[PDB]
Amino acid sequence: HMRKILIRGLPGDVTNQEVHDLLSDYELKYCFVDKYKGTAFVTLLNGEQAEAAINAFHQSRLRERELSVQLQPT
Amino acid sequence: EFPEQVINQPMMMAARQLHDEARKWSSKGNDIIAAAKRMALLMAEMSRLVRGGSGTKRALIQCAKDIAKASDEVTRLAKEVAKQCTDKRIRTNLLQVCERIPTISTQLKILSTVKATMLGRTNISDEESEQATEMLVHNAQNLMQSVKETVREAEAASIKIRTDAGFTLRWVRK
Repeated sequence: HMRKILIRGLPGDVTNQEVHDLLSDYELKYCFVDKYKGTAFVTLLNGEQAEAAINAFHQSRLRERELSVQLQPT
Repeated sequence: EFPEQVINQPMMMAARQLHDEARKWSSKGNDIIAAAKRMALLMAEMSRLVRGGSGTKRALIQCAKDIAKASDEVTRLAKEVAKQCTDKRIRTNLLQVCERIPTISTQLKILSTVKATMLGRTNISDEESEQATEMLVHNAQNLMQSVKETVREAEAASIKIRTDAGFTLRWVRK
């Protein structure tokens, strides 16, 4: 489907860099980190990138925090 | 810039109260303010984690550790400021308020551990679990209060400096 994913469960003191580092293997077109909510709104190059990102990064740990990567709720 | 109002109201309240005191200032050249802002952001994550149910165990633990890291730096810097202060009145109040920080932050790691293991449990009593959570909130309230009291007496003690050569934090209002 789309190329927008939304990440939940990020650390309290997460930085934009950390998100970009996280998905260092993809082409970020958009990236908005909500520090008060620990949720990021990334936009990838295409459908496939959003898929691989979800698959690599849903349920992984970022500094001891379990991440939930999924297609931006449409 | 935290916003109005599935968390823990009183932790978020405490998180926000610290946030507002530190957003009063620019972070540039003031690590006390940078750290304070961080703690507040990790406190907010905590009220969220405090509902978590599970998967929150590991996080809840890490988070509390993170926080203690941030306080250790508020303390460390608060001390360098106090070491530069030439006002016994102030140098005193500063040391007083920043001594408890480490302690409170340690109670916080301990309380969060009990809370973490309690998460998931079905056998644990009703009274036991809401009490675990209320000691957390209590400790969090006081940790935040302490950090914000520092920052204000750190700012006061930035006024009379022994040498402009020694340490200095930048106090510039936003």
